[PDB]
Amino acid sequence: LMGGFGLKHPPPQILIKNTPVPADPPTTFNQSKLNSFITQYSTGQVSVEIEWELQKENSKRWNPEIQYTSNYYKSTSVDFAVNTEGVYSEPRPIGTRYLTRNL
Amino acid sequence: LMGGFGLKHPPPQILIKNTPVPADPPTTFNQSKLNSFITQYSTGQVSVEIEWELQKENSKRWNPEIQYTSNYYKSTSVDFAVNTEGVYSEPRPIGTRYLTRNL
Ligand code: NA
Ligand code: NA
Repeated sequence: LMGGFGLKHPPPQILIKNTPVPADPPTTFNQSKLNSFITQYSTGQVSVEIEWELQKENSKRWNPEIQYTSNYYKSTSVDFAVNTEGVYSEPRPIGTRYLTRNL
Repeated sequence: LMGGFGLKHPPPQILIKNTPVPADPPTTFNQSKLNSFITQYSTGQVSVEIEWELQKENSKRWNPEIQYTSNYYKSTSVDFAVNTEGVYSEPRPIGTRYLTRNL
């Protein structure tokens, strides 16, 4: 309902975790689980490549269609670009239904 | 200068003409060229097929481009369609420069 493709076997969940690294333990044995760990975090890159199949348009509509377009006249900033502060932003929601089709 | 492609050997001129058909001539010989012809005209269909090579766009521009689009809101008629009188019309001139390219 929120939109999209419903899949019985969707892309799998990808779980990740930093392995706990004990800080020095006591010198004489104790049953209790360790609760003192070295403070750490991780970082790295991640890549996702997806192949999409397109269904080309085959319309005999004579007149031009509606199309998503960038604004023409001057503006303080560029839509879908960064700030003077380096902040990226999406000015508006962009749908998918521009071309038309008969029923 | 009016725009377009300059060709040393452009598509050839295609000339057409209805052959003159004499109306009855005099019964005794006369030097003069005939000047009395049967009234006629011709009609038929004509076809032109042209193959065009396209140079696809290869831009890394992140933000959307400007695009020619049909108007969104209601209107008395449809742009680039016929009249209630069956008259076709081109509401505006449509150029060719929407996508962008670096220098
Ligand atoms: Na835009
Ligand atoms: Na239009």
